[PDB]
Amino acid sequence: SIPLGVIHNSALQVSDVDKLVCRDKLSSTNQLRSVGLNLEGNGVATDVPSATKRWGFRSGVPPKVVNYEAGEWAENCYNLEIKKPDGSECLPAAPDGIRGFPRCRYVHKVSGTGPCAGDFAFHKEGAFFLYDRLASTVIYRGTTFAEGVVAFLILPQGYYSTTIRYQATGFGTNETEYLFEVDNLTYVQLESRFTPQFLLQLNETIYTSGKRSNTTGKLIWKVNPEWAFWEXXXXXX
Amino acid sequence: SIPLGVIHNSALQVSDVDKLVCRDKLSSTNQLRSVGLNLEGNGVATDVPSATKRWGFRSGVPPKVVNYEAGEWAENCYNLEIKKPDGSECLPAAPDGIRGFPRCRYVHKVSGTGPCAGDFAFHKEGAFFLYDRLASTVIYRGTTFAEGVVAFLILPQGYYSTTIRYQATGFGTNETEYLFEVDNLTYVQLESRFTPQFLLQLNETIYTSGKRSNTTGKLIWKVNPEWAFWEXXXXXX
Amino acid sequence: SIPLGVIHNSALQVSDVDKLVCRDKLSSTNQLRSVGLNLEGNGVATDVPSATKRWGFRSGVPPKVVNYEAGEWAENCYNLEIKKPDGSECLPAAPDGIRGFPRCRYVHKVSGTGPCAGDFAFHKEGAFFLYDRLASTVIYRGTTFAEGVVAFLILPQGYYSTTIRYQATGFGTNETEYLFEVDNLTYVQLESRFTPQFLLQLNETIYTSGKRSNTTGKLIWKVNPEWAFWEXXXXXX
Amino acid sequence: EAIVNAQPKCNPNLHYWTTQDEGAAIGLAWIPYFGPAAEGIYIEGLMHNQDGLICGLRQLANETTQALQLFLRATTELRTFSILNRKAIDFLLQRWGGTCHILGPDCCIEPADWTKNITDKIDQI
Amino acid sequence: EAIVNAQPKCNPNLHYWTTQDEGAAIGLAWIPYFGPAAEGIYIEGLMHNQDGLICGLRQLANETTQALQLFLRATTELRTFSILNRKAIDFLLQRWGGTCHILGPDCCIEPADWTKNITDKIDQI
Amino acid sequence: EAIVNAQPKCNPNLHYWTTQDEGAAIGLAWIPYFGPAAEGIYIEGLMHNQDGLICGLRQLANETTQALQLFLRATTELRTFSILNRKAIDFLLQRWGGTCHILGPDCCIEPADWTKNITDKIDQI
Ligand SMILES: *[C@@H]1O[C@H](CO)[C@@H](O[C@@H]2O[C@H](CO)[C@@H](O[C@@H]3O[C@H](CO[C@H]4O[C@H](CO)[C@@H](O)[C@H](O)[C@@H]4O)[C@@H](O)[C@H](O)[C@@H]3O)[C@H](O)[C@H]2NC(C)=O)[C@H](O)[C@H]1NC(C)=O
Ligand SMILES: *[C@@H]1O[C@H](CO)[C@@H](O[C@@H]2O[C@H](CO)[C@@H](O[C@@H]3O[C@H](CO[C@H]4O[C@H](CO)[C@@H](O)[C@H](O)[C@@H]4O)[C@@H](O)[C@H](O)[C@@H]3O)[C@H](O)[C@H]2NC(C)=O)[C@H](O)[C@H]1NC(C)=O
Ligand SMILES: *[C@@H]1O[C@H](CO)[C@@H](O[C@@H]2O[C@H](CO)[C@@H](O[C@@H]3O[C@H](CO[C@H]4O[C@H](CO)[C@@H](O)[C@H](O)[C@@H]4O)[C@@H](O)[C@H](O)[C@@H]3O)[C@H](O)[C@H]2NC(C)=O)[C@H](O)[C@H]1NC(C)=O
Ligand SMILES: NC[C@H]1CC[C@H](NC(=O)[C@@H]2[C@@H]3C[C@@H]4C[C@H]2C[C@@](c2ccccc2)(C4)C3)CC1
Ligand SMILES: NC[C@H]1CC[C@H](NC(=O)[C@@H]2[C@@H]3C[C@@H]4C[C@H]2C[C@@](c2ccccc2)(C4)C3)CC1
Ligand SMILES: NC[C@H]1CC[C@H](NC(=O)[C@@H]2[C@@H]3C[C@@H]4C[C@H]2C[C@@](c2ccccc2)(C4)C3)CC1
Ligand SMILES: *[C@@H]1O[C@H](CO)[C@@H](O)[C@H](O)[C@H]1NC(C)=O
Ligand SMILES: *[C@@H]1O[C@H](CO)[C@@H](O)[C@H](O)[C@H]1NC(C)=O
Ligand SMILES: *[C@@H]1O[C@H](CO)[C@@H](O)[C@H](O)[C@H]1NC(C)=O
Ligand SMILES: *[C@@H]1O[C@H](CO)[C@@H](O)[C@H](O)[C@H]1NC(C)=O
Ligand SMILES: *[C@@H]1O[C@H](CO)[C@@H](O)[C@H](O)[C@H]1NC(C)=O
Ligand SMILES: *[C@@H]1O[C@H](CO)[C@@H](O)[C@H](O)[C@H]1NC(C)=O
Ligand SMILES: *[C@@H]1O[C@H](CO)[C@@H](O)[C@H](O)[C@H]1NC(C)=O
Ligand SMILES: *[C@@H]1O[C@H](CO)[C@@H](O)[C@H](O)[C@H]1NC(C)=O
Ligand SMILES: *[C@@H]1O[C@H](CO)[C@@H](O)[C@H](O)[C@H]1NC(C)=O
Ligand SMILES: *[C@@H]1O[C@H](CO)[C@@H](O)[C@H](O)[C@H]1NC(C)=O
Ligand SMILES: *[C@@H]1O[C@H](CO)[C@@H](O)[C@H](O)[C@H]1NC(C)=O
Ligand SMILES: *[C@@H]1O[C@H](CO)[C@@H](O)[C@H](O)[C@H]1NC(C)=O
Repeated sequence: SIPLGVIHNSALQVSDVDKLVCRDKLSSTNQLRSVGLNLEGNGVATDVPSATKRWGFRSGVPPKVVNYEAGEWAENCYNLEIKKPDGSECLPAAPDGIRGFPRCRYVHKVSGTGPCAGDFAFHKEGAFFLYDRLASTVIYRGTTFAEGVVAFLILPQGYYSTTIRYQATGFGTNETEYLFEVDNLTYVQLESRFTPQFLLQLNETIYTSGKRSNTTGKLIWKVNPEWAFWEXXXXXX
Repeated sequence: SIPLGVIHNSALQVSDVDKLVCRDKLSSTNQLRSVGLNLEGNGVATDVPSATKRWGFRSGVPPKVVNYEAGEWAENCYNLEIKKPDGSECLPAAPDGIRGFPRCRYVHKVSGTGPCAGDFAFHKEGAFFLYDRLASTVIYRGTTFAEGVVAFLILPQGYYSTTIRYQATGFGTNETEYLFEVDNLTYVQLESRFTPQFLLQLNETIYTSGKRSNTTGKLIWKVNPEWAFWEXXXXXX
Repeated sequence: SIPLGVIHNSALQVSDVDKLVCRDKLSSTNQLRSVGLNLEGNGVATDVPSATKRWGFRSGVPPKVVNYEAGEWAENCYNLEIKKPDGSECLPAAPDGIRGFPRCRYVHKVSGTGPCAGDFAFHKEGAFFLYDRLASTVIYRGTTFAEGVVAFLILPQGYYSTTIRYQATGFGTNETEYLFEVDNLTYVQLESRFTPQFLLQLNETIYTSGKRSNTTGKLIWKVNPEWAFWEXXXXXX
Repeated sequence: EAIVNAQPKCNPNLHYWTTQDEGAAIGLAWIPYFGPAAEGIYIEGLMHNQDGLICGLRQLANETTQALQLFLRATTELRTFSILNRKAIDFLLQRWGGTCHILGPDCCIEPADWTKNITDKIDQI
Repeated sequence: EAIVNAQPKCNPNLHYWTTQDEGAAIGLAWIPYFGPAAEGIYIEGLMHNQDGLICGLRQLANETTQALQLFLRATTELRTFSILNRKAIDFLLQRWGGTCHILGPDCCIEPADWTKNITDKIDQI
Repeated sequence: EAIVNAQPKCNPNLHYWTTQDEGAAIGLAWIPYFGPAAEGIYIEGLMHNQDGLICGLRQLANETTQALQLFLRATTELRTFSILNRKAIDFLLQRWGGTCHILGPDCCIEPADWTKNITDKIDQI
């Protein structure tokens, strides 16, 4: 029942479990490979507001983990530190041997609070959370992941990362509010249309034009100024 | 050495490891199955006094777990909360991923004390404690199990549960005393001949005829009034 | 890539992965065996000063464990309790199911301190730490191990142990100092040339000639008096 | 070897529970977030004692325990999931772990249809 | 069955990361004490969409999820590492799990070169 | 490839310990509750250096370490128990993972006895 990909006639196809192809040759277990593909590569929105709406909390379902051997360099990964309003953790510590996804251009680190109405956080579309060669059905605290799915195949016989920090309230609900963090006291209201590159230029021009908070209080700026990646309030304008 | 069951001549048999039967066909791993069968189904006594005498404590032997894929609906399962007289736990918390046996007509929940003279509780006849598709050599705290044994086979090509609570002293010894609990202050001296159905009728007639304790003290009643299931003291009469 | 040993022409050899030998017969998984061989058997020095210089601390590398089925009776094993000068442990507790190496003529138990400049202690030559049928890349606290390496093979179709206690300072560095412990207050400066048998005779003659400490203070003695095993200071002379 | 139920009793009917990995779920019930809790993943069935298979199976599980217990004593693995896969491997090794000598008792190659092939070609020639 | 990429987009290039177990390391870099940290065990590569294999693979992983999710729901194993080995076993059982009837469609034994052998011996005789 | 013991010394005798899963225990000693503690599950044996196998084996384990270490670096599995089973699978795939061309070097099918069968039938006809 788990589909196995095989190449026939210059085309990848699913192997027919009911039809024996004696021409197919499997000469060692090395020819079998498991691959994790990123949801990114299918065109899903990757901004934090859009991505988090794909995740939700559920009780009663034991988490499950499956390994995979090769993965895809991600443009967007995520790393969550979510607590309830009373300060208890919403996500479990990463189990022994589960490390973060190894290749992320941008790590979106989200801290904040939500009601977290369930024991584990699952992908509402059935996808996996991809970590270091281990795909999980649930999200682990403080551990970088990419959203993805796993394929199984029979083959024929530098790295820069940047962390983008955000604060959240009402995480995991309809009315989630997100702030992009410039420093511990300067924030920008986050909109879905803001790209990672835009947030990094927004950060740099705030630092250089001195629009950071020079008080002890919290300064929050507002801003109002179809293409995939591979192809004290105020205002600014 | 582990026997494998196979059907020849309209009869289940153990496969001869020394004799090759080329007629036998194994076309996928799906034809192989592991099954857990309940000791119940062989005619063993299932009342709490008789069942607990089959279990005992032992040190020096590491616990072991093996999985099984299909199980049998049980009439009787057990769930143990045993402490030493000094309040330390006798049984280990269930390991991650070990859940209770999924189909039990009656769960006999036993709380109480014993000397617990060993690190783990084993089956004195060599049987297993069957949990959710995992069979263990030992008993886990507060986790419903059925007594059973595992078979391995090559195939040819609603649900109601009721918890019955008991208190125990001297658990795991010759002189174990058991009480059936009607409420936190009303108990019945337990005899081996009392069936689950009898205990549930005994409970209901005590509740309705007002023979529960109407004091702060502990009321204990005594009672003196070959067929398998598939086919302040006082007195009452 | 993992070599497999096979017997051809009255000689053990590595199986050629590129050459099929149809004459080779594998009739069950029982013919496959994994064996742990002790570094001892290759002639490595086994005194505590020489052995410990082969181990070192490293961060960033996840530990790994592989099982093996048969092992070799060891003359020398080791058991380490090392702390930092501030009393924090240097080695992790043995994981569940990892027990000490089962056959050791002499267990060298070493307690003491070092800077422990890394998360785990590895074998600097790439060998394994052999425990009870589990070989690990790292050292576990208070758990007897032998240094060894693992082979994989396709086969053709009483016990006395003695613990020797030592104290260490500067463990895991160039300038490590070792004392052999006679009792909690009598020690001997340890030299590399001292054999286990010599240490046990040294201990017995100290006990019988009354050269143990009869004060509350710490008495330390000094001593100045090519063959493999299978073939308050002072002075003594 | 034959299986002789030597138990004091035998429940001749097997009311069983298991899982169905094949699933082929309705709509979105395969998504963990939406699917059943741990209590609701089970199917059920009832098997009667045709050919004495249920009492045979009870006896077989009983008789399996010793060898299974000795196996678990000797493994350092905490939870063993590989018994059935190893039996599948041993099934293959028993038949294909050596050279297959055609017509030999330990070689499951049937040359019948091809013997009749060569035979008809010889009748022609 | 054929694979029809039904995604809103397809990144036609696969910049991938993996490990190399073969290693054949330089000097002492295979020794854990001396070798790379967890971050430095990865190799990389780039594959383009020749024969439409990258978009096919994205679709295949998408379509695999349901069956894979149903499998993980039914296993009690916390971390599953055995899927590819079990597929290798099932590859062998499909071909060799029964008697191999030569010339039959389910038997991958090619007797061609030996048919020509027997044939030339018959031409002689 | 041949195995050349390059160690400074070789203990030519192997006093070994292992377990016996086969057991076939006396009376009730297979029951975990009654059987041996962890310290008493071991058997022992002594093997001498006939055919140089002990020194060969010491060298083989030494030479295995690099490839084994590189394998453990690349697996995310904490405890690896599957190496021997995977080698058994690869043993079968090397011989049976493709069509078996009879008389070909990569096909372990021996047709000798059946060649003499067809031959005697031809002598008759
Ligand atoms: C495998 O690939 C499939 C196709 O890309 C993925 O299908 C997605 O399935 C989810 C349900 O699990 C759908 O979510 C629903 O969306 C509607 C909103 O309408 C949306 O529909 C269009 C498509 O016509 C979509 O492109 C727009 O963004 C719309 O917003 C909600 O009302 C539902 O409540 C639910 O959220 C996705 O719409 C659907 N995507 C597509 C492109 O069809 C499938 O999830 C993939 N499987 C895995 C495991 O990743
Ligand atoms: C597989 O099936 C076997 C047969 O059903 C099970 O055999 C049981 O083995 C235990 C020992 O492990 C015996 O327990 C002993 O019993 C005597 C008491 O005498 C009893 O003997 C009769 C049988 O003639 C039995 O039916 C009565 O209830 C008697 O009370 C004690 O003195 C011993 O100390 C020890 O407790 C069982 O008697 C025996 N049962 C039967 C029916 O023979 C075996 O346990 C099964 N294996 C597993 C793993 O479940
Ligand atoms: C497999 O067997 C090999 C041969 O027995 C082992 O080789 C050992 O490899 C380590 C490096 O990992 C060497 O350690 C170096 O030693 C020098 C000191 O010089 C020593 O060289 C002679 C050999 O000519 C040796 O016998 C003396 O004791 C000398 O002291 C240092 O400068 C280096 O920093 C490093 O420590 C060993 O010397 C070498 N041994 C031998 C006998 O060649 C190999 O480790 C084995 N593999 C495993 C996994 O155990
Ligand atoms: N994929 C859905 C199905 C997958 C296979 C499932 N069969 C089992 O577990 C099997 C079948 C049903 C039940 C439990 C096991 C063993 C069994 C049996 C009993 C006596 C002799 C021989 C066999 C009895 C056959 C039923 C659901
Ligand atoms: N031992 C070194 C090598 C070991 C094999 C490694 N290949 C993979 O992971 C493979 C190859 C590279 C990459 C990831 C997987 C699947 C893949 C592919 C894509 C589309 C159709 C079919 C296949 C794409 C082939 C590359 C490094
Ligand atoms: N079931 C009881 C028995 C099961 C098999 C056990 N053999 C081993 O472990 C084997 C045999 C005994 C010992 C340890 C391993 C490898 C060995 C060897 C050495 C050199 C070359 C080739 C092989 C040496 C053969 C002995 C007990
Ligand atoms: C969330 O959505 C709207 C606000 O956007 C609200 O009216 C509704 O009640 C909420 N629904 C749930 C399920 O929380
Ligand atoms: C910002 O706050 C976090 C925790 O609240 C702290 O770890 C970090 O050092 C702070 N940064 C600065 C520049 O003070
Ligand atoms: C924002 O700009 C400052 C100033 O150069 C820099 O130090 C900081 O790292 C930037 N933040 C991010 C997330 O790039
Ligand atoms: C102080 O902060 C204000 C905003 O409150 C910012 O506009 C300004 O640049 C800062 N001061 C200077 C001198 O830049
Ligand atoms: C338990 O059995 C009797 C009481 O029933 C008692 O005399 C005996 O000493 C006890 N035996 C053990 C082993 O505890
Ligand atoms: C009975 O006591 C237990 C604990 O002693 C408690 O959990 C339970 O609520 C009590 N029941 C009633 C009716 O008081
Ligand atoms: C005993 O009877 C009372 C009264 O109906 C009921 O509430 C209670 O659950 C019963 N106990 C059991 C164990 O059935
Ligand atoms: C009060 O408890 C007594 C036993 O002490 C019981 O027999 C009686 O039914 C209870 N009272 C009433 C009025 O029922
Ligand atoms: C250790 O070796 C010598 C002392 O024996 C010392 O001079 C040197 O600096 C030390 N080296 C290291 C790497 O600690
Ligand atoms: C020596 O000291 C250790 C701990 O410091 C202690 O466990 C042991 O009992 C002592 N031995 C004696 C003879 O006092
Ligand atoms: C040292 O000698 C004493 C006296 O016989 C003995 O009790 C002690 O165990 C010995 N220590 C060792 C390590 O053998
Ligand atoms: C007391 O200890 C001394 C060393 O300080 C030792 O030489 C002597 O044997 C001990 N006393 C006696 C009477 O033996």
